Amino acid sequence: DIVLTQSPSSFSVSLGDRVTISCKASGYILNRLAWYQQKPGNAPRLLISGATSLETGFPSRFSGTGSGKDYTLSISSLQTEDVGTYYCQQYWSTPWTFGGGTKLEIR
Amino acid sequence: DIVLTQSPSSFSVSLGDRVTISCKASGYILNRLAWYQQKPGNAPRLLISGATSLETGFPSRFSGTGSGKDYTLSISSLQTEDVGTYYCQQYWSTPWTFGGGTKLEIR
Amino acid sequence: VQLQESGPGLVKPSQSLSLTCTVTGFSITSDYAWNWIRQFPGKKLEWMGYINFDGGTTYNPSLRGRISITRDTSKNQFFLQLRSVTPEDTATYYCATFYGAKGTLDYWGQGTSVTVSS
Amino acid sequence: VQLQESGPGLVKPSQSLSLTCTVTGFSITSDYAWNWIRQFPGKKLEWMGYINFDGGTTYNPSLRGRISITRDTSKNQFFLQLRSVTPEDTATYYCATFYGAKGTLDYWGQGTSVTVSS
Amino acid sequence: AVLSFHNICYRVKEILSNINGIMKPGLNAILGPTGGGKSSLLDVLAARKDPSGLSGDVLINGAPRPANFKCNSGYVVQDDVVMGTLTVRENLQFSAALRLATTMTNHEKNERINRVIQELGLDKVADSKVGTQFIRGVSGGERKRTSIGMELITDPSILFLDEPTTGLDSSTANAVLLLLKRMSKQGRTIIFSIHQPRYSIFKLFDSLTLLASGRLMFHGPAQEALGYFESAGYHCEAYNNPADFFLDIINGDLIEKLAEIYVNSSFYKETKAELHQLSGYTTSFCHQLRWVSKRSFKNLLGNPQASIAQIIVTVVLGLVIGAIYFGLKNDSTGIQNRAGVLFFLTTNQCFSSVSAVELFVVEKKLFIHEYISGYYRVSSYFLGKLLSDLLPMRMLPSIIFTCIVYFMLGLKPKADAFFVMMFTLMMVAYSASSMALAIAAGQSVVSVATLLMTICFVFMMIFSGLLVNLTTIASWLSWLQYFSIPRYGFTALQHNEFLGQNFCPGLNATGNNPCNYATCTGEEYLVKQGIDLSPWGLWKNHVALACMIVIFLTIAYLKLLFLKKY
Amino acid sequence: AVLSFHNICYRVKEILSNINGIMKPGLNAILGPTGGGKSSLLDVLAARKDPSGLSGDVLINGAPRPANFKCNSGYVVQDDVVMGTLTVRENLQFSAALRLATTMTNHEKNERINRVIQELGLDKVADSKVGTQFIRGVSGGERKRTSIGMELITDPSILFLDEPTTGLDSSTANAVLLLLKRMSKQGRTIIFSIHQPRYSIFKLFDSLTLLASGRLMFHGPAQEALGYFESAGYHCEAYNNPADFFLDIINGDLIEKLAEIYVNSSFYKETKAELHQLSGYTTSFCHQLRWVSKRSFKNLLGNPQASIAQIIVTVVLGLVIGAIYFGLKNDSTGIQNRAGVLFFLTTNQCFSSVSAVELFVVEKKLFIHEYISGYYRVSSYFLGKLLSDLLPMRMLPSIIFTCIVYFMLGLKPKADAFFVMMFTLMMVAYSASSMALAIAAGQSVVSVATLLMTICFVFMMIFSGLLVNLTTIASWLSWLQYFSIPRYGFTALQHNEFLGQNFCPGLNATGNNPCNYATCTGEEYLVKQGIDLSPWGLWKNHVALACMIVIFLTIAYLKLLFLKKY
Ligand SMILES: CC(C)C[C@H]1c2[nH]c3cc(OC4CCCC4)ccc3c2C[C@H]2C(=O)N[C@@H](CCC(=O)OC(C)(C)C)C(=O)N21
Ligand SMILES: CC(C)C[C@H]1c2[nH]c3cc(OC4CCCC4)ccc3c2C[C@H]2C(=O)N[C@@H](CCC(=O)OC(C)(C)C)C(=O)N21
Ligand SMILES: *[C@@H]1O[C@H](CO)[C@@H](O[C@@H]2O[C@H](CO)[C@@H](O)[C@H](O)[C@H]2NC(C)=O)[C@H](O)[C@H]1NC(C)=O
Ligand SMILES: *[C@@H]1O[C@H](CO)[C@@H](O[C@@H]2O[C@H](CO)[C@@H](O)[C@H](O)[C@H]2NC(C)=O)[C@H](O)[C@H]1NC(C)=O
Ligand SMILES: CC(C)CCC[C@@H](C)[C@H]1CC[C@H]2[C@@H]3CC=C4C[C@@H](O)CC[C@]4(C)[C@H]3CC[C@]12C
Ligand SMILES: CC(C)CCC[C@@H](C)[C@H]1CC[C@H]2[C@@H]3CC=C4C[C@@H](O)CC[C@]4(C)[C@H]3CC[C@]12C
Ligand SMILES: CC(C)CCC[C@@H](C)[C@H]1CC[C@H]2[C@@H]3CC=C4C[C@@H](O)CC[C@]4(C)[C@H]3CC[C@]12C
Ligand SMILES: CC(C)CCC[C@@H](C)[C@H]1CC[C@H]2[C@@H]3CC=C4C[C@@H](O)CC[C@]4(C)[C@H]3CC[C@]12C
Ligand SMILES: CC(C)CCC[C@@H](C)[C@H]1CC[C@H]2[C@@H]3CC=C4C[C@@H](O)CC[C@]4(C)[C@H]3CC[C@]12C
Ligand SMILES: CC(C)CCC[C@@H](C)[C@H]1CC[C@H]2[C@@H]3CC=C4C[C@@H](O)CC[C@]4(C)[C@H]3CC[C@]12C
Ligand SMILES: CC(C)CCC[C@@H](C)[C@H]1CC[C@H]2[C@@H]3CC=C4C[C@@H](O)CC[C@]4(C)[C@H]3CC[C@]12C
Ligand SMILES: CC(C)CCC[C@@H](C)[C@H]1CC[C@H]2[C@@H]3CC=C4C[C@@H](O)CC[C@]4(C)[C@H]3CC[C@]12C
Ligand SMILES: CC(C)CCC[C@@H](C)[C@H]1CC[C@H]2[C@@H]3CC=C4C[C@@H](O)CC[C@]4(C)[C@H]3CC[C@]12C
Ligand SMILES: CC(C)CCC[C@@H](C)[C@H]1CC[C@H]2[C@@H]3CC=C4C[C@@H](O)CC[C@]4(C)[C@H]3CC[C@]12C
Repeated sequence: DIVLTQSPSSFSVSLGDRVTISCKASGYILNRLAWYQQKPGNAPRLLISGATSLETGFPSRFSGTGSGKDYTLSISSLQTEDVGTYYCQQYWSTPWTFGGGTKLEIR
Repeated sequence: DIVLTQSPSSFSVSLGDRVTISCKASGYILNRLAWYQQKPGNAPRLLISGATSLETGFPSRFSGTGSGKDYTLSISSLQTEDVGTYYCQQYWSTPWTFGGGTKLEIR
Repeated sequence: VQLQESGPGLVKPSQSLSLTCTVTGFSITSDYAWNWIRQFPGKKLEWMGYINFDGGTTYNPSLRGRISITRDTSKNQFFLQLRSVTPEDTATYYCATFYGAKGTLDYWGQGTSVTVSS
Repeated sequence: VQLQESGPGLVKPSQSLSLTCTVTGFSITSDYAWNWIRQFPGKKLEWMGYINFDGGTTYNPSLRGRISITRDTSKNQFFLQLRSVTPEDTATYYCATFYGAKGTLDYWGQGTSVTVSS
Repeated sequence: AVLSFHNICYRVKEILSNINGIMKPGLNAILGPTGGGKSSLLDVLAARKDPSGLSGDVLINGAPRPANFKCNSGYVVQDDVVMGTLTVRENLQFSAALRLATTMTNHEKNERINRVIQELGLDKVADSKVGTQFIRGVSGGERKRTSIGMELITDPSILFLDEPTTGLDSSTANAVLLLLKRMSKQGRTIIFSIHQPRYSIFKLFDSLTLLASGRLMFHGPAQEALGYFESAGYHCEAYNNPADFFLDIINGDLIEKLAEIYVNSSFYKETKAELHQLSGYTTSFCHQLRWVSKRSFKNLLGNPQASIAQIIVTVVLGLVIGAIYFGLKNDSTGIQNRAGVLFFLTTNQCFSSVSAVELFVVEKKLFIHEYISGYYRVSSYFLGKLLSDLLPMRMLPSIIFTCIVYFMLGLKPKADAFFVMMFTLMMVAYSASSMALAIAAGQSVVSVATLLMTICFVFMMIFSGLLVNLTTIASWLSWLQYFSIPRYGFTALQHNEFLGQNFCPGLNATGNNPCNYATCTGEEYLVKQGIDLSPWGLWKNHVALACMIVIFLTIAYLKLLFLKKY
Repeated sequence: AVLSFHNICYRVKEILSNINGIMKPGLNAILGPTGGGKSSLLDVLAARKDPSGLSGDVLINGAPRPANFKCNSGYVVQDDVVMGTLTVRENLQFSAALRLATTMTNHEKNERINRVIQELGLDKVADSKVGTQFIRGVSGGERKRTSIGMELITDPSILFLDEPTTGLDSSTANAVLLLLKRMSKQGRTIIFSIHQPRYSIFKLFDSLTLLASGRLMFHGPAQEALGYFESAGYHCEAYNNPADFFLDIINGDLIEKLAEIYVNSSFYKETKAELHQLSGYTTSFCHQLRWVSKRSFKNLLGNPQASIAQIIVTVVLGLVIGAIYFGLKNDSTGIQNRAGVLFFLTTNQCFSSVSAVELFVVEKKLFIHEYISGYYRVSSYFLGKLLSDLLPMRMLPSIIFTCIVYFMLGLKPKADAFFVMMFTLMMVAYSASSMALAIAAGQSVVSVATLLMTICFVFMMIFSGLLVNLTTIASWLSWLQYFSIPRYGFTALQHNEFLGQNFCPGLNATGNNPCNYATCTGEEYLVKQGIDLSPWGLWKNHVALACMIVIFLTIAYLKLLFLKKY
C-alpha cells in the first residue's frame, strides 16, 4: 500500500514559536492528503484537506504545502490550544493509511 | 448538437399564482441543466444549476425537477420581482445551447 | 468576478468586430474559462466561445473561421474578434465566466450593443 | 452527521466483537460512506472498512475474512463484527463518515474502548 | 456404349484444333504431353466443360449426349475427393443415397454397395477410415479404389478417369490398371488419360489417342501406334518404352509434320469413314439437405482435434480472463475494467470467427465435383453445411465463455442480463462468421481471405467505441461506424452492464452531480460514449446484427451459385 | 579421383546394411526404389551425414576423407537454392567471393566465372534474373545449370548430385545429363541418384549401384546389369525400360533373395578383391559478413513488392489514423483519445512485426547447404541477415508513422517528445521482431510460429495497461506484466505524452483538486495507471526493451548454432 512517515515522532516548542511538521509518502499522492488534530480524550478532528485547503473552524495559522510525496503542516505563532498529536492521512488508494503521528510539547 | 425547446414561448399569470416552465432537450443531458432569469436591460442571471440546486441569492420559491430529457422550473406563489424571461441552458456538450426563452406576464 | 465589455458600437459590413473585456478582482490566468455570448434582437442566446485559463480556446462551430479569442495577462484582458461581419450579427455581446467544477456561467458583463449597418 | 458507538467493552479471545453505530440527523442510505477506524494503545490509527450508501462494502486487506460491516436502515444503524479476536486488537473503535466528493473523514463518533482479555 | 467425337473444336485462343475418333467397349487411353489436349479432350468428352466454346458434335450410339448424361456416366477425379473421416462403406452410402433413386429400398442400396465393395476388393477395409491428417487411414492405393467405387454406385456404361495413376507408385498403379481392365471386360467403356505409362501398362490399352499441342498425332488401336511411327519415318530401339518413344518424337528426340502425316494416314481415312457412316433433380430438397448435414456432422465428429481445441481454448481463455478480472469493484477503476473486459470479449469473438474461411474453401473441389455429378443443389448443400458446422460450433463458445466468466467477474446478477450477454456474444460470433463466409466463398486459397478478414476487423475495431470516442469523429467520416460488428456487440454489452451502476464510493451521483466532471454513474458513461439509454438503444444492435447475418449469407450463397463449375 | 566405400553401415534402427563399391572418373548412378538407401548412400559418400552412425570406411586414392573434404567437393541439391532475385552472374559472383581464396584477384575470379558460364552454356542468360514469384525468370532447365555452376566455381574433382532430373521435363533432363556426361569426360567423378530414368538416360551411365531397402542388389558397370539380372533367373521383354525392369524386380513384378545372389556373384568378388587390394575458415569475418549483407540487400531491393507494400500500408494507415484522431482536445474525451491512439500504435507495431518469422524460415535450406559447404560461420550469416533485412525495414515504419501522425493529431509540440516517440516506436518494433526471430529460428513451417506469436501478443496486450488496470491484479498474478513488450512501449508513450496536460476546461486542477474524482490532469491519470512520474519512469521501459532485444537475439543465435545441419 502507501505508508506515510512522519519523521518528528515528537517535538518541543514554546508559545508564539513557529513549528513545522513533515509527512512523507512512499508513493505519489497528488495532494490527496489530510491533517487531523487529536486532543487527549477525543476523536481525531479534520484540520486540512487537499493538502492545502483549511477547514472552517480553525484559525488562519495552519497552512499546508506539498507536492509529489513531501507534504508539510506549518503552525506559525502557536498557542496552547494547538498542543496535541497530528496525523497525516492519504486518501488516494482504497486502503487509507495514516501517519505515525507527531506529538507537540511546550517548553 | 443538443437543441433545447421551451413550449410556452409566453405565459400569463397573476400574483400568488403557481407557474411551471418546461424545457425539453433533444438528447440526454443528465441534469447538466441551468436556468437563467433576465430582466429588461440586464444580463442573464443564474438561477438554478444542476437542474435541482438553487443559487444563493434567490428565494425558496423556485425549484427544479427533471430527469433524462424533460426538466421543469416551478415558481410557486410568484411575486412581481419574478416577471421576466427564463432560459434553460444545457452544459453537457461543448457547443452549449440555450432554450428559446419564456416570457412571464401579469394579469 | 467583475467583467466589463468595451468597443465600437457600430461597424461597417464585412470588415471586423473587436471587443475588449477587462477583468478586475481575479486573474484570468488563475482558474476559470472566459466566454463570449451574444443575444440577438428577437431574443435568442448564442454561445460563441471561450478562452481557457491556460490559453486554450474553443469556439462555436456555427462561426466557421470567423471568430478568434485572444488575451493579454499583463493587464488582465481578453478580446473577441469577429471578422467579415454581416448585418445579421447585430446582437448584444456579453462576456461571462465559466467555473468548470460547477459548469454554469456564473459572472456576466454588462453587455455592449453592436450595430452592423452602412 | 451525528454518530454514536455502542457495544460490549470487554471480549473473550477468539469469539467475536460486535459494535453498533446509530446515526442521527442523516439517512445512512442517502449519501455517504460509513467507516470503522481503530486507534491502538501506543497511538496508531488503522482504517478497517466502510459500508457504502447503497450497501456495498470495502474492508482493509490486513483484516482477512475477519471483518464484516452490515446495516439496518429501519433505524439507521451500521454494525461492525470482528471475529476470532486476539488480545492484539484491543483498541479504541470509532465510526466515521466519508463524503467522497471531498475525500476526507469529516464526522467521527465519540469512540468506544474494547479490551480483549481473559 | 460407343462415344464418337467429330470435328471437335473447343475454344476458350484455341485448345483443340480438330479431333475425330470413336471409343468402343474396352480400355481407351488418351496420351501425349502436358500441353496437348490430353486433359481437355477428356472434359469435352465427359460434358465437364462449357458448351459455349465447343464446335463439333459428340454422339452416343448415334444419338446426341442427353441432358441426363453426366448422371448416367461416372467420372473419377485425379486427386482424391473421398471424405478421409468417413469409412469406405460410409462414402459409398452417402453416394448411393444421392445418386440412386428413392424408389429403391435401403436393402437394395446396401446390396448395391456390397456388390461394389466385393468387385473392387475392398472387403477387409470396408469399415476402416479412409484417413486424414490426424487419422491414420488406408493406403493411397485403396483410396483410389474407393473413389472408383463412388462412381460405380449408379453402375454407368461410360467411365471417365482423369489420370488414374498419377501419384500412385508403380506396383500400385499396375494393380489399379489390371482392375480397370477386368472391369472393361464386363462391357464398360473406360476412357482415361495417362501420364507417361510403363510398358506393363501400355500392353493393356485397347485404343490410343495421342494429342500434342491440341493436334491429333494418332488415333486408333494402341498396339498399332508403334508400327504407325515406324512407317512414318522413325525407328524405336530395343528396351525403349513406346510411350516414351512417342513423347520423344513429340519433343524432338514439326507439329504440322505429324498432323499432316496422320491426316494422310489410313487410320484417319477409316475414322472419317466410320464418322460419315453414322452421322451421314433426382431427389427432394429435404433428402439432400439431411444427407449433407449427416455427412458434415460425421466429418465434424471424426475431426475432434480442430473442434475440441477450440473448446479447450475457450475454457482456458475464459478461466484466465476470470482470474485477471476477478471481483470487479465499483470504484475509480470499475469503468476501465468493465469496458476492457467487454471489449476483449467482443473482439475475441470476432477474431476467433476467422476459421470460418475454411468452411467452403477446404472442400471446394469436392463441392464442384458433386454439384456437376447431380448430387444436390447449391441451396441444400449450402444450408446443410451451415446447419452442421457453423451453427453448433459458433453457439457453444459463447455459452462457455458466459457461464465461466459471468460469475467470476461478478457482472450484473440478473437472469436477463446473463442471457442478454449470452445472446449478444452468439450474435456477434454468427455475424463475424457470415462475413468470413461471404469473403471466402468461392475462393481456393485461405491466405488472402484471412488477410482481408483481419484487415477489416482491425478497422472495425477502431470504430467500436473504446479506442476513439465516436462522438468526436468528423461528420464526413463518422458514417463508417455503421459498418462495425464489434461496435454493435460492444454497445449491447455496455448497455446491458452499465445501466444501474455507481462508481464513486460515498457520493450519491444518481441524485445530483456534485462536480461537473466526475463520471460517477453508468448512465453518464453510456451517454458520454454516444449510447442510447432506452431499451431500443439495446435491441437496435441486435437487429443490425441480424440484418448483417442475412446480407452476408445471401452474398455467400450468390457467390456459390455464380461460381464457375466448369 | 576414386571414391571407395567399404562395409558401410549407417544406423540412425538401421538404414544401410552392408555396402561396398568403388567409383572412378565417369558417370556413376545410384538407382533403386525410394525406400532403399538411394539418397542415404549419397549423403554418406558426400560427408553430409553425421559420422556418429557410420561404421565402415570411405577412402579417396587410398587416404581417408580429410576435414577439408566438403570444401573441395561439389554437392548440388535436388531443389533450387539459387537466389531467384539475383542474376546468373551474381549468384556465381557471391559463390566465388566465399568459396575461392582471398589471394586471388577480382580479375581472376571474374575469369573463373566467365569460364564456368561458357562451359555450361549460360552466356545469353548470364545477366538475367533467375526468377521468383513476382519476377519472371529463366526456365527451370537453366536454373539447374546455374546451381551446377555455383559448385564448379571451386572446380572440384568429385561432384555429387541429389536427383539432378527430378522436377525437370524429359527434353530438359536429357540435355542436363548430356551436359553432365560431357563434364565427366574432362576427368571429373560424377555421382548422382536418379529416380526412374528413361533409356536415353540409362545409356549414358558408366557405373550402376542398385540399392533396395538398404541392401545392395547390384553394383558394377551400368551396361552389365541387364545381363546380370538375365542370368540371375529373370527375363526382360522387348520395349521394357531396364530401369523400369529393375524396380519391377524389386517390387515383385525376396530382398534377401537378391542380396544373397549378388553376394554370391562375380561382381561382389571383384569388388571385395579391389577393396582389399588397396586398404590391405577460408575467409575473414568481415568479408563473409559484407558479402552476406550485400546479397541480402540485393535480394531485398529485387523484391520490391513485399517491402514497398509495408511502406504503402504504413502511409495509408498513418493517414487514416491521422484523419480519425484529427485535433485532439483537452476536454472530457482527450484522455480516451490519447490513450486509444497510443495503444493502437504500440500494438500495431507489435502485430506488424510478425513478418520477421519469414527471415530465417524461408531460406533455412540454403543456409544449411551453405554452412555445410563452408561458405561462412553462423555468426557472420546471422549478423549480415540482421543488418541487411531486419534493421532498415523495422526503422522506417516508425519514422513514417511518427512524421505523419504526430502533427495531424497535435501531440506535445516539443522536439524531444517527437524524438522520444520515434525512438520508443523503433524499440518496440525491434523487440517484437527479435521475439519473432527467437520463436521462429530453426523452424521450417511459418504457420505454427505465426500462431504462437499471435497468442503471445494477445496475452501481452491484456497486461499492457489499457484493458485492465495493472494496479488491481492479484499479487500471485501481477508479475506477468513484466513480460509485456506492449506494456513498456505504451508506458513510455503515455509518460511522454500526458505529463503537462490539463483535461478539465475552466478548472485549475494542477493547483488543487476541487472534487476527489475528477481526473483532470495527466499526472493523475498516469499515477492512477501505476506509472512513475520521474524521468526514470520513462527510460526504465527502454532499458527493459533493450534487454529483451539482447536476450531474444541470443536465443535466436543459439537456436541457429545448435540446429541440426545433417
Ligand atoms: C487464443 C486467442 C487469444 C486467439 C484468438 C484471438 N483473439 C484475439 C483477440 C484480439 O483482441 C485484441 C487484443 C485485445 C483487444 C483487441 C486480437 C487478436 C486475437 C486472436 C487471434 C485469433 C487467431 O489468430 N486465431 C483464432 C483461432 C486459432 C486458434 O488459436 O485456435 C486453435 C484451436 C488454438 C488453433 C483465435 O482463436 N484467435
Ligand atoms: C494493416 C494493419 C491493420 C494490419 C496489421 C495489424 N495491426 C493490428 C493491430 C491490432 O490491434 C488491435 C486492434 C487495435 C488494438 C488491438 C490487431 C491486429 C493487427 C494487425 C494484423 C497484422 C497482420 O496480420 N499482418 C501484418 C502484415 C501483413 C500485412 O497486411 O502487410 C501487407 C504488406 C499488407 C501484406 C500487419 O501489418 N498487421
Ligand atoms: C440518491 O439520491 C436519490 C435522490 O436524491 C435517492 O432517491 C430518493 O429517495 C427518497 C427516499 O428514499 C425517495 O422518496 C425519492 O423518491 C427518491 N428519488 C429518486 C429520484 O429516486 C436515493 O435513495 C439515493 N441513492 C441511494 C442508493 O439510496
Ligand atoms: C493553477 O494554479 C496554480 C497555483 O495553485 C498557479 O501557479 C502559481 O501561480 C503563481 C502566480 O502566477 C506563481 O507565483 C506560483 O509560483 C505558481 N505555483 C505553482 C505551483 O506553479 C497556476 O498559474 C495555475 N495554472 C495555470 C495554468 O495558470
Ligand atoms: C447445443 C448446440 C451444440 C446445438 C447444436 C445443434 C446441432 C448439434 C444439431 C442441429 C442440426 C442437427 C443435425 C440435423 C440433421 C441431421 C440429419 C439427421 O438425420 C442425423 C443427425 C443430423 C446431422 C443432426 C445432428 C445434430 C445437429 C447438427
Ligand atoms: C441459451 C441461449 C441460446 C439463449 C439465447 C436466447 C435468449 C437468451 C434471448 C432470446 C430472447 C431474449 C429475451 C427477450 C426478453 C427478455 C425479458 C426482459 O425482461 C429482458 C430481456 C430478456 C430477458 C431477453 C434475454 C435474452 C433472450 C432470452
Ligand atoms: C468501420 C469501417 C472502417 C469498417 C470497414 C468497412 C468495410 C471496408 C468492410 C465491412 C464489410 C466488408 C465486406 C464484406 C463482404 C465483402 C464481399 C466480398 O466479395 C469481398 C469483401 C467484401 C466486399 C468486404 C469489403 C470490406 C467491407 C465492406
Ligand atoms: C455488405 C454489408 C456491409 C451491407 C451493409 C450492412 C450494414 C451497413 C447495414 C445492414 C443492416 C443495417 C442496420 C439495420 C438497422 C439499423 C437500426 C437503425 O436505427 C440504425 C441503422 C441500423 C443500425 C442499420 C445500419 C446499417 C446496417 C447495419
Ligand atoms: C434470422 C437471421 C439470423 C438471418 C438468417 C439467415 C438465413 C435464414 C438466410 C440467409 C441466406 C438464406 C439462403 C439464401 C437463398 C436461398 C435459396 C433458396 O433456393 C433456398 C434457401 C436459401 C439457401 C436461403 C435460406 C435462408 C438463408 C440461409
Ligand atoms: C534509414 C534506414 C533505411 C537505414 C538502413 C540501413 C541500411 C540501408 C544499411 C545498413 C547496412 C548497409 C549494408 C552494409 C553492407 C553492405 C556491403 C556493401 O559492400 C554493399 C552495401 C551493403 C549491403 C550495405 C547496404 C545498406 C545497408 C543495408
Ligand atoms: C532518427 C531516429 C533514429 C532518432 C531515434 C534516436 C533518438 C531520437 C533517441 C536516442 C537518444 C534519445 C535522446 C536522449 C536525450 C534526449 C535529450 C532530452 O532533452 C530529452 C530526450 C532526448 C531528446 C532523447 C530523444 C530520443 C533520442 C534522441
Ligand atoms: C503478460 C504475459 C502473460 C505474456 C506471456 C509471456 C510469455 C509466456 C511469453 C513472452 C515471451 C515468449 C517466449 C519468446 C521466446 C521464446 C524462446 C524459444 O525458445 C521458444 C518460444 C519462447 C520460449 C517464448 C515462450 C512464451 C513467452 C515466454
Ligand atoms: C525470454 C524473455 C521473457 C526473457 C526475460 C525478459 C524480461 C522478463 C526481463 C529482461 C529484461 C528485464 C527488465 C530489465 C530492467 C528492468 C528495470 C527494473 O526497474 C524493473 C525490472 C525490469 C523492467 C526488468 C523486467 C524483467 C525483464 C524485462
Ligand atoms: C543494444 C541492444 C539493442 C541489443 C543489441 C543486440 C546485439 C548487439 C547482440 C544480440 C545477439 C548477439 C550475437 C550473439 C553471439 C554472437 C557470436 C559471436 O561469435 C559473434 C557475435 C554474435 C553474433 C553476437 C553479436 C551481438 C548480438 C547480435
